[PDB]
Amino acid sequence: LQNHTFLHTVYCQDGSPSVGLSEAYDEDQLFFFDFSQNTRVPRLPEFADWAQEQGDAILFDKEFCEWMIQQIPKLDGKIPVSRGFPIAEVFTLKPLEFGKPNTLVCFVSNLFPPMLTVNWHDHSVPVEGFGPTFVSAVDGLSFQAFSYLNFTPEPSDIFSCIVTHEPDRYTAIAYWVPRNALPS
Amino acid sequence: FVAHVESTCLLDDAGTPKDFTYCISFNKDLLTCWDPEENKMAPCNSLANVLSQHLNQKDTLMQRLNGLQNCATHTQPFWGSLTNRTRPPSVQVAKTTPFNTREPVMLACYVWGFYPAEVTITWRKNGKLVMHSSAHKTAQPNGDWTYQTLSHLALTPSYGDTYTCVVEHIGAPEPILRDWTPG
Repeated sequence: LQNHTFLHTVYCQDGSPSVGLSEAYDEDQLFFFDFSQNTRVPRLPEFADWAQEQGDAILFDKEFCEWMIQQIPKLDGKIPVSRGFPIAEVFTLKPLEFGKPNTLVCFVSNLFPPMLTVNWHDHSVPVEGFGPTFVSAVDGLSFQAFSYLNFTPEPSDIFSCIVTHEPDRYTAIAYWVPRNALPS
Repeated sequence: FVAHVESTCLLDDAGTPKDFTYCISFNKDLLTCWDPEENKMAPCNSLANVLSQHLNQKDTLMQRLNGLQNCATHTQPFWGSLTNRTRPPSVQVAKTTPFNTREPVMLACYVWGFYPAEVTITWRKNGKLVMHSSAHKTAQPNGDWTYQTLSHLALTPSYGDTYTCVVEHIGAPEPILRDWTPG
């Protein structure tokens, strides 16, 4: 009988999102809280069934969190603000095989504060579409993100993940080129 | 600045609550946490104390920090689906640009889409296991509850030889074998 951890992280900051909530089973995100619609959103379709939990504490936690950001200005300029440079990693969901549909993944870790924008470029040109970016809290009071991009790899390809630590704090780029592709 | 009000629930395979946590932090500094024995928020310094006292005055929270029972009831609807969840890996072997070796050929056994992250990979040349290499591989999370790894095998080609990648994962009943031969 192994022991597993369920993480419920309410965090807030001076910036957007001003407040967030993230839940994970071990290391995988279960839900992220949308504070506009005020509902839990499932990371995967199979979790959609429990995103309507109402017996949920959150309001109190949410409010206390913001109260700290607004009341505890008293620290501004007194103690150094914690900041981590974002680290972007790019790779493909499945093994490369030209002409075969795949999806590009850009994993961002060491993000702090959790303020970011992730853009994709194909040969130094903004991509035509886009994919989702799920930010989540991980043990240790730190953050991370996963941005995805569906696509079909071709030999001449060159994609780049541009992660900007908002607003203009720092910008990181991560390149991806198709190498060692699989036979068809 | 950034601030937290993080709660954690430690539950066993069976959904039995083993531990529960409720801590407050500011500037990535864990300031105060709930002490079950003392039934109150205790510092983990002035800010930490002000925050434990400020929260210790709210009886609503004090009665809520029922922490272990909440963990149980809240997770109950889904916990089983999570602790019983598995997805078998897919494996393929192909040649790859050799590195850190003198050998003219390097194979790459790709294993992806599996869950949980634990997996072991071994090679077999003409049915016989080979090389001290860590068979318990570490895996890269895709973020969608699936993982992926790769095991490399450096070698010198011989047309009669048949190398096999042997993958073992809980998401699959029997071990998965993927053969490769020169050309």
